[PDB]
Amino acid sequence: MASNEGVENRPFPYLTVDADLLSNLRQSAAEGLFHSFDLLVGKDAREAGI
Amino acid sequence: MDVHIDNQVLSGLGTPLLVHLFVPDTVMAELCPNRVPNCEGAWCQTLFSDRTGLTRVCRVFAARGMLPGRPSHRGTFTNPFHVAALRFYDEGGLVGELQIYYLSLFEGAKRALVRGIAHIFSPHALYVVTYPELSILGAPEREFRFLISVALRISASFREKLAMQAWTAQQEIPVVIPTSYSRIYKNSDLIREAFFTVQTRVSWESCWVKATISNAPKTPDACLWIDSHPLYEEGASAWGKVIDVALGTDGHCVHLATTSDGQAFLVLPGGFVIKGQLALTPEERGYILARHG
Amino acid sequence: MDLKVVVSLSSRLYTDEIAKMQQRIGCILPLASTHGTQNVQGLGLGQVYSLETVPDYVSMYNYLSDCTLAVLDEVSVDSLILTKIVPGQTYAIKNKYQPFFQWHGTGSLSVMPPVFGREHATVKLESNDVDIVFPMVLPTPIAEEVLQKILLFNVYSRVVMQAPGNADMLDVHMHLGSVSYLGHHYELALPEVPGPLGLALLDNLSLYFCIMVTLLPRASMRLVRGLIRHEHHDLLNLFQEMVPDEIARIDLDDLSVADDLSRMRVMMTYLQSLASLFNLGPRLATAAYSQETLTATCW
Amino acid sequence: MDLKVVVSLSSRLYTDEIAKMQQRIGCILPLASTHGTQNVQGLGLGQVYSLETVPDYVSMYNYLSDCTLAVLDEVSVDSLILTKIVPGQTYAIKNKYQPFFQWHGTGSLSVMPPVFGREHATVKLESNDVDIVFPMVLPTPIAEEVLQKILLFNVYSRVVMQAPGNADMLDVHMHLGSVSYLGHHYELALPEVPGPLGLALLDNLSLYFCIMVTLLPRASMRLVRGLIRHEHHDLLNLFQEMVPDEIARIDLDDLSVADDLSRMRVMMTYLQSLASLFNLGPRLATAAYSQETLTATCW
Amino acid sequence: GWRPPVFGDFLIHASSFNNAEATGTPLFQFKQSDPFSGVDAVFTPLSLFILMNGLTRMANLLYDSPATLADLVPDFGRLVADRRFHNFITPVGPLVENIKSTYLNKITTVVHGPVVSKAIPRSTVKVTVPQEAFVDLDAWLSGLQPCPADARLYVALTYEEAGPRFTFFQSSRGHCQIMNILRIYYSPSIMHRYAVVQPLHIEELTFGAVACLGTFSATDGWRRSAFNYRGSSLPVVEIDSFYSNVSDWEVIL
Repeated sequence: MASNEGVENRPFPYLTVDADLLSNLRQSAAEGLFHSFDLLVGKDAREAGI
Repeated sequence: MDVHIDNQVLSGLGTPLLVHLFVPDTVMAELCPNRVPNCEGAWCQTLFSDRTGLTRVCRVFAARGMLPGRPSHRGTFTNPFHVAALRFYDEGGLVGELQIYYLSLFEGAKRALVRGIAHIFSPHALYVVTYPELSILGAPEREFRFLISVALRISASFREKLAMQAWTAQQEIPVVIPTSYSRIYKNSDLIREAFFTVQTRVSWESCWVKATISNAPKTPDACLWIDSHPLYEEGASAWGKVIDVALGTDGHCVHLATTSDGQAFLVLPGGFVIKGQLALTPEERGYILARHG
Repeated sequence: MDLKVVVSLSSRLYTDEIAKMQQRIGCILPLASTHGTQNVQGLGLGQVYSLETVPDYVSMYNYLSDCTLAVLDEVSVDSLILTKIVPGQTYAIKNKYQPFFQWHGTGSLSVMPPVFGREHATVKLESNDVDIVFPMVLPTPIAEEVLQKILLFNVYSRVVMQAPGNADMLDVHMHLGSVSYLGHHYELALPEVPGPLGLALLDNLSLYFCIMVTLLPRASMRLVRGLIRHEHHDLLNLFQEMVPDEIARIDLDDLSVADDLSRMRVMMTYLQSLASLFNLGPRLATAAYSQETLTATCW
Repeated sequence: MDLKVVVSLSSRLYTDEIAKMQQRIGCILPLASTHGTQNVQGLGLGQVYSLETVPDYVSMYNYLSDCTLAVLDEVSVDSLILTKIVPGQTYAIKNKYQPFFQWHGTGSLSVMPPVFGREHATVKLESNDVDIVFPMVLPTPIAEEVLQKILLFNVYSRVVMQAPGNADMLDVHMHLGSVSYLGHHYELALPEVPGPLGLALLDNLSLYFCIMVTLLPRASMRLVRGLIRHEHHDLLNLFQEMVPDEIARIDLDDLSVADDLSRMRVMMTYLQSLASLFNLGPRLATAAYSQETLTATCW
Repeated sequence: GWRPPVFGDFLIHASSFNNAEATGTPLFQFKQSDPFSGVDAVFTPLSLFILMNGLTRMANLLYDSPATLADLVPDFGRLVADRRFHNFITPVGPLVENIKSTYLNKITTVVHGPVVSKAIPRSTVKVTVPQEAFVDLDAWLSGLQPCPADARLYVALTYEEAGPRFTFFQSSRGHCQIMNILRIYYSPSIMHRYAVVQPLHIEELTFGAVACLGTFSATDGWRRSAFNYRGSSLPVVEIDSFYSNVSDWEVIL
């Protein structure tokens, strides 16, 4: 689908989850398995302005 | 004057001989109604009778000129017995065909080098420049008689269709009659005048002529080409109107509508419509294809 | 060293407009003057391209060359926040355009008026009664292709005039009309009349073409005349065993080193000039590209 | 800021290779990757210009225009230490190319691929089984004239292979062998043979120039006749007399109607791809040159 | 704020360069054939008006006799025949330092970068050219045209029937149309050159060559200073904040 639909980049205080989610994340991102996904590159991988 | 050497370096090296002609605005008053636009796109062509037929189409640019030292030539600058024709347009709705003839030119080219000549088709005086580098009666008539023959056939075809329909009428266009007169069923007065004017109207730019010349199958099948000349000769008649009706509503209009397939419709005031058929031999298609396209 | 301009909107725009304008974030648009605070009319390209007027593309190239270009950074309900282009600084860039061409690494980019589609690149602001008109940025080869197409159309729409329809059905709409790309074909908007501006460019082209035709060497014409009949090639596939008789009429004199050396020398001096008569657009060198992000690093 | 990057070699270099690199320290290289550290095959121009396959010149041009240029700074037993070139920074050059070519102050450096022999231009690395090929740098009018003379030589050699009688090779050699710039006399040997097969560096520029030069007058007469109006620039009319008469005599009706669009379009593509070539690719200026130290302060 | 400009050093013989010249005039360099380590043979535009033939009175008051200059460019009459003299006039930039010596003379200019002096922490300077033989090509053809960021000074050198003459042009629009507007400007002088074109062969057809000197800070304009030499009364346009970026000679016709 489109990149940013429900993606809110506000700096929520996220929870730390022990499980691993990166198993075949690139290919699943390529096909479109889960909708409303954004890729954030490293230079824009920061806490947003409030 | 620059147009002559422009032609001699670009078109005079494509066409052998040229005669350089200057037209006064009074001669221009013949073609164009109520307008004085500059004459760049004007297409001169030749047309020669009784041997064979051909046209060669070229622009010589025209500009108004003060350069004659003689005050009288103030104005625009652009086998004898035959025709030349200038087709003049602008961005707006104005198309004119002017006819220059010979034996004004070969006599006129005799010595600002200038000489006055006369028009035969539309009589006025024209002026011919000569640069230092430099069977009668049937000949004009043909473009008349040819087209008028078509009119006769078209008129006869109307009669045949009336002979189909027991010689009365039928109304094909929703136009309310102006009133329910008792003194209206002498409309024999109207239809006679159709055969008055249709036979006395002949011009190269008739509606059916443009109907003969079709660029596409589909869009001319979807399009109608109309002309309305007024009854009995009051004023200037209009030809070549496009329909991309109100004509039946208003009086003084014997409307004539032609499709590209040659089908015609004579519309009277009151919305009465008579269908007419066209007959064109391949000679006639060759002529109209030559001049018009 | 600080590039930042805020544009103050006169009256607040609706949510429907703010949604699509925030969708348009990160795209190039031209600005009129170098001031901190700008009026909204100079911000849009629509001043040079009104709806009512005849479309004139080369004059829009003239307009877009003068107007210092900016990148939309933040869309707010009363404010359009832009950074600008110093020629010697590096800044990120994003591509999200409807006639869509995927960009290549180390392929230079050019800026053009929106030839392709009137509604597709532009958004009107009826709350403030203007239109913001996004320009078209393309990779350079297809940009030069579209430029050649528009110039040849400005010629041939004059040439056809009226009389042959067989010219009209193919010439006006086949090469000049469609821009092909890999697995794609996109239309062009064609002016109903070929209007002004392009014709002065054609004048300068005609000046250079006459001066170049004065100085032509013969030995290259000999190479062509020999190879088109004696052999066959893919470059020569335009030319069958038939030769234009033009080259036979120019081909009567012998060959000589001293004349062709000087002829080639002057043609070298004149082909340097054609790069500036051809280019007409700002160049952006691409140093990095992100296909997943549609966000390149131009220069 | 700190932009010096190192390529790491797979195997140990031999001593002959070490001294050969010490001969050619301060010279320019093509750098395939923007990030410096990656395998040795990138820094070579051998992928485009190889001993194995016959190279067409425009491939090397398109490759050099895209890829960045780098200057060697240090050679060590397992490492090559390079400096990237970015505009806005000053650097040092030594002219360790082989064919000595005098560098004046405030001259225009141009980077063009070598037309000389391969053994003269490159170094082979037997240790890592690769080839590094150095792009030539020569002054701008001299490089113009080099292209002139090799192109005219290709035309004359192909004609004399077509027809032996028309072209005298001694008249070719006496003129094209000598290159004079500012009282300095350099004798440059031409390509050795054209052959029946595709020849060493040229025959692609030559055929492009040839199709261009044959299409030029046929296109030009059509354009000049198409252009005529009121608002056209007046000098065009003054140059209408300037054309030779037989070029003016050509009728447009002979070449067919859509073929006008074909010949014009092909001619325009060849013009636009051809013109930027003669600006001679990447360019730089040098502030001061030292002859006895052989050191150029460039930027 | 930018990187300090790349200076160039030059040793000219003092008889072909006046000490009196103001700090900031642009200088042009000529290439000698066999020796060029000794005398650089740099020209100033006022010297170029003498080597090409009330500016004339000042150009004769500063420079007296010309045959030294005629010795420096011996083939000037052969170069104007072939249109090769523009291939030798290279642009160098405005003047900064003039260290005085009897036989030699030490000229230090600015090849590239923002114009400045070097002794103190970089005191700036300005670049001056006289208002005659100077044509603003923005007031020449004059909705509202947009106000650009930056303005360019071009140089043209034109071989008219009375020999070659140089001109400096100040515009701000673009490089791709300054060529066309410069053809529109030199249209009538071109109309006066093709009297005796037809006997002369192909090499003469070139009318002039255009380079782009640099980009000065626009949206300001210029001023009108003068020369303070003894008899001078010579008006001179001066411009600040200049950034030199000499270009190649692009041909016009």
